[PDB]
Amino acid sequence: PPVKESSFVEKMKKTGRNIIVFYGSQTGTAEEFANRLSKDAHRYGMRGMSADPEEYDLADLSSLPEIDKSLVVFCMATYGEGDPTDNAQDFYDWLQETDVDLTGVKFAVFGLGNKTYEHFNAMGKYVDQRLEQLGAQRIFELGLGDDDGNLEEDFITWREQFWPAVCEFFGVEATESSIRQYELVVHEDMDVAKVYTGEMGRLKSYENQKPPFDAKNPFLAAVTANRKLNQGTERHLMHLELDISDSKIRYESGDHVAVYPANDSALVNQIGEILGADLDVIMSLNNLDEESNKKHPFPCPTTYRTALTYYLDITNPPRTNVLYELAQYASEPSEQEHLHKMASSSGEGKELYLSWVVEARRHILAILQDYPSLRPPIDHLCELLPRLQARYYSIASSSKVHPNSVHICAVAVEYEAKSGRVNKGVATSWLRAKEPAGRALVPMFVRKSQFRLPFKSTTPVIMVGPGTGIAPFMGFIQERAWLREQGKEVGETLLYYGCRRSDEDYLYREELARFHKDGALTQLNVAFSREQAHKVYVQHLLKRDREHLWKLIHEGGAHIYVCGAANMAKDVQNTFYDIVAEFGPMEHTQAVDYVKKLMTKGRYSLDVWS
Ligand SMILES: Cc1cc2nc3c(=O)[nH]c(=O)nc-3n(C[C@H](O)[C@H](O)[C@H](O)COP(=O)(O)OP(=O)(O)OC[C@H]3O[C@@H](n4cnc5c(N)ncnc54)[C@H](O)[C@@H]3O)c2cc1C
Ligand SMILES: Cc1cc2nc3c(=O)[nH]c(=O)nc-3n(C[C@H](O)[C@H](O)[C@H](O)COP(=O)(O)O)c2cc1C
Ligand SMILES: Nc1ncnc2c1ncn2[C@@H]1O[C@H](CO)[C@@H](O)[C@H]1OP(=O)(O)O
Repeated sequence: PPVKESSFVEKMKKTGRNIIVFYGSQTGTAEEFANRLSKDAHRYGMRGMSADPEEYDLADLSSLPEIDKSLVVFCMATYGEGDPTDNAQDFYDWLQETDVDLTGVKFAVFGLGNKTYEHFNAMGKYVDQRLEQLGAQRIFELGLGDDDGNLEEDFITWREQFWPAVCEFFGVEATESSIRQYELVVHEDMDVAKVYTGEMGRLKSYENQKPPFDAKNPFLAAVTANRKLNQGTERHLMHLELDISDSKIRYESGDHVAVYPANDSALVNQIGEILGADLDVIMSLNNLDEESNKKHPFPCPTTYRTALTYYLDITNPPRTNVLYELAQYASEPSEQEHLHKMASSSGEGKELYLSWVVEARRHILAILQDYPSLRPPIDHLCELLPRLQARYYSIASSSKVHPNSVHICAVAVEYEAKSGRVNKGVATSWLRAKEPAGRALVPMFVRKSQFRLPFKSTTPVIMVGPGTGIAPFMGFIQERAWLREQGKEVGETLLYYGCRRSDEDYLYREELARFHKDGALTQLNVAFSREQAHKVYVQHLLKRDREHLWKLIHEGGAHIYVCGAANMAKDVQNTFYDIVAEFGPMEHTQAVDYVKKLMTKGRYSLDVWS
């Protein structure tokens, strides 16, 4: 519970703003859109601002009508089980319990979601419906951006109709030109001590480690083990062990660990080199809006090298607004036109953006090379690029067995992009290079989750996790094996695992063998998808054991667990539908419902990513 800021409406009256855009973001996307809509206001004769709903008290909404033509927009993303982002929790809870009258309040909502999840854009739908219930009036249709297809285009399309509608309603009109959020200040005699070198929180935070640790103050865990898990060479699957000794950090199997990686130093040098810039200049980007709490786009003062290395996203396909602001720096007319046309909501521009940038997975350097006429000043490129995000990983260990260590199970990302070059995953390439024992350190923190073992050690457990999904279950199994070692009475523990071949990527083959032999694993059912002509998937095994699984489900009150990358989860879900439908019996419909009831009742947990 942080100390809230004073009334945002009052802050709006002072700074002469009529529109405010809050963001429910966790990975930074929502925030990105919020900031974009906020600036937009200016091109329509209005002034706006974006804000973190956590730092404010949304009850002040009822005072928004005090401002003429005032308007409020919410860019909210959803997380696991249609839940709000951590930073939208206060607002969510408030909407639930409040009875405040929002008469005269004009609002609009854009939801960031992903059609593959159960509760698609639940947060958005809820905010949009709740505000109308409290008596506020919708000024524009609810937006349903789908990250499965292309969220960016969903935002453009929505946005392209949003502003005209706002103008129409408030009787305003168009006016643009390039505007910078920050101002460059080159520091010359800057004492080193006052220069950020990659820390996230306070100056020298990574060196002077003082608890508690978290996203703002990550703990640098030393890598004590980094081994290759797969036997073959098709891909690289590694096992890392981070030592959290004296971190006073607690965790449970099923939780996630987040890490702050470093971009590929050569990729960084090249961006600098090709821009003809000196990545070693010490500078600061100071907000030209002396009112905003966001003093800088990222920790300052610091160097461009450090910025591009630890604070900036330099590998993900740039969004239309970035390519739009950059077109101004392409001396070649044709290249300026393409970059400029990227933000179209249809036609050749949209197509070009979709295939040549997105489908092509062209990162910022690639575009600079494939458009040699584009040479933006380094300082402006840093204001435009998004913030490098922490990457999450399901802890592959139990604290009951490994309280001072956090395990990670991951497959290094490296692929051939249609863009012509070989793209490398940021966090994984970085993790792969971490050699134990010059102490390989990894800035990280733990995030609690709702993917947990059952409370009663007797409850049956069904773990479905193909490929790397086997990650959280390695901790589950250790812990369960541990419960049997501690004389506790443990119910059946079944693992439904999958890989291509037992001689290629059969993860933890030995360990898993140990547990089965010692009885920790009641069943070790493994589906090798490529050892025969047809695919043998984990769900094929669930179908095979329908009779038994049903007995554990319907009578043993067993808990179902699904992990993996993200199509797979759906298949597994339908298999459970058909299992229940045949053994109930019952229609497909009452089956889907049965399995759905199990999810709400906490007996079917999901942990799928990307
Ligand atoms: C909750 C949660 C738990 C997770 N748990 C784990 C885990 O336990 N183990 C694990 O291995 N991962 C896990 N992840 C995934 C992890 O967070 C990262 O997404 C993954 O490690 C890749 O990150 P990176 O920085 O290495 O690569 P990035 O730089 O993040 O690149 C990732 C992007 O590469 C692109 N890409 C990948 N392959 C291709 C391709 N061949 N063609 C075109 N584009 C492609 C995709 O857009 C993908 O999003 C989890 C994710 C979440 C959210
Ligand atoms: C762990 C996790 C859980 C998610 N759960 C949901 C969900 O329940 N419903 C949904 O529509 N989208 C879900 N998504 C997708 C996000 O809503 C979507 O990627 C959004 O663009 C993220 O925005 P942000 O970067 O601003 O947080 C999830 C993503 C992750 C990583
Ligand atoms: N739809 C699906 N359902 C269950 N497993 C799947 C799946 N699609 C792929 N897999 C398997 O997930 C495992 C880890 O990536 C691999 O064995 C992969 O098999 P495949 O690669 O031969 O299709």
